[PDB]
Amino acid sequence: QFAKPEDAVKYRQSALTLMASHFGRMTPVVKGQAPYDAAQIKANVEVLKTLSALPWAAFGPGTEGGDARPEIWSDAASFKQKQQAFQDNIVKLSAAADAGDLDKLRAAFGDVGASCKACHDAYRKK
Amino acid sequence: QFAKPEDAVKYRQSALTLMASHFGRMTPVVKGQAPYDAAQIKANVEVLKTLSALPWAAFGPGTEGGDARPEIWSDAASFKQKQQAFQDNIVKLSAAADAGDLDKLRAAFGDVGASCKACHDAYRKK
Ligand code: HEC
Ligand code: HEC
Ligand SMILES: O=C1O[C@H]([C@@H](O)CO)C(O)=C1O
Ligand SMILES: O=C1O[C@H]([C@@H](O)CO)C(O)=C1O
Repeated sequence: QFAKPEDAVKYRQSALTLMASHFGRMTPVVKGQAPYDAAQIKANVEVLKTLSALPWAAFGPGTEGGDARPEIWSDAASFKQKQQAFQDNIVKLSAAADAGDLDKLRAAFGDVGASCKACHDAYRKK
Repeated sequence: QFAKPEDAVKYRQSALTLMASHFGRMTPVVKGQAPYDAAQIKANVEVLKTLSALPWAAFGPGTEGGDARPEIWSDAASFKQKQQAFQDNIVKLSAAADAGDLDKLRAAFGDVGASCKACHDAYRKK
């Protein structure tokens, strides 16, 4: 859906900005510094679930640029496994949110954050 | 969820970039220049539906900036009506996509696009 590679870069950077906001805004809740409203979090994690599937289609062939390392393309199977592990951890976070349990939410939240960082460590320029 | 007003601006600009891509990528389909896959469009419009609810929470009090006109805040009821008309037209587009009918899709698509432009004409700086 991108006329030029710059358009895919702009897309993925916007998707990740959104995804970072919907993930990160829950930090005060999982730390206990903001109240835990199970319905509020369930609804936010549903938004996060939709957003977290979006970046990966915007790393198609020929869309080198931004802070993406070229290894995303030359090691595509390994990149796909990092994105699928991440997505699997988002499924786990959805489960916790749907269960309404702050203990499970905080554990699932930490797993997701670990998966974000692991991908960045391998595939994001510094 | 925004530490500073700049963060709300960055959010809404990223949300609209996404929303513009999920709307605009259907232009070749509704013009007949790309094939119509009812399931493909249904799934894309579901993504668009989620994204099209996101910008409005990022125009909260004190988040003046970007290309937002100050009238968004001083005429809040009129801005809310433009965003709700837009959202209602997205419901209509979802209905058409869910029905699998290219004729209805193209009409609903044009209604949504009209609603985007009407808001920009009143509330977006040029
Ligand atoms: C690989 C499978 C990744 C996972 C999982 C996550 N991120 Fe990521 N991120 C990745 C890349 C390759 C890049 C660079 C994209 C580019 O072309 O520039 C990024 C970048 C970011 C950014 C910066 C976005 C920008 O506005 O320029 C942020 C804020 C970010 N990523 C956040 C983030 C979060 C919160 C994640 C888990 C919930 C996450 N990423 C996962 C690769 C991957
Ligand atoms: C008011 C109810 C709006 C509706 C409906 C739509 N848009 Fe909009 N848009 C609006 C404002 C006030 C602004 C400026 C935001 C800012 O703070 O800068 C915008 C901006 C855009 C942009 C530019 C985003 C950027 O990256 O800076 C685009 C591409 C855009 N809008 C697209 C768009 C589409 C496709 C819409 C209908 C599907 C749509 N907007 C509706 C206000 C409103
Ligand atoms: O909110 C975020 O969380 C991840 C990471 O900091 C987790 O360690 C990331 O890259 C963000 O912007
Ligand atoms: O794709 C878009 O459609 C609307 C508008 O052009 C409809 O007239 C807009 O502002 C876009 O970026």
